[PDB]
Amino acid sequence: PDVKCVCCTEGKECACFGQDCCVTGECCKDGTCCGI
Ligand SMILES: [Cd+2]
Ligand SMILES: [Cd+2]
Ligand SMILES: [Cd+2]
Ligand SMILES: [Cd+2]
Repeated sequence: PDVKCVCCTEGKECACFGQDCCVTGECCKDGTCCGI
């Protein structure tokens, strides 16, 4: 309950879950998230 990656901050399916890119949200500040 304290992140920028709505992906995890929401409870959706993440592929980079439990990471730092989730905090910084760098995986949610370019175009989209997830995409193995
Ligand atoms: Cd995430
Ligand atoms: Cd994701
Ligand atoms: Cd991430
Ligand atoms: Cd993300």
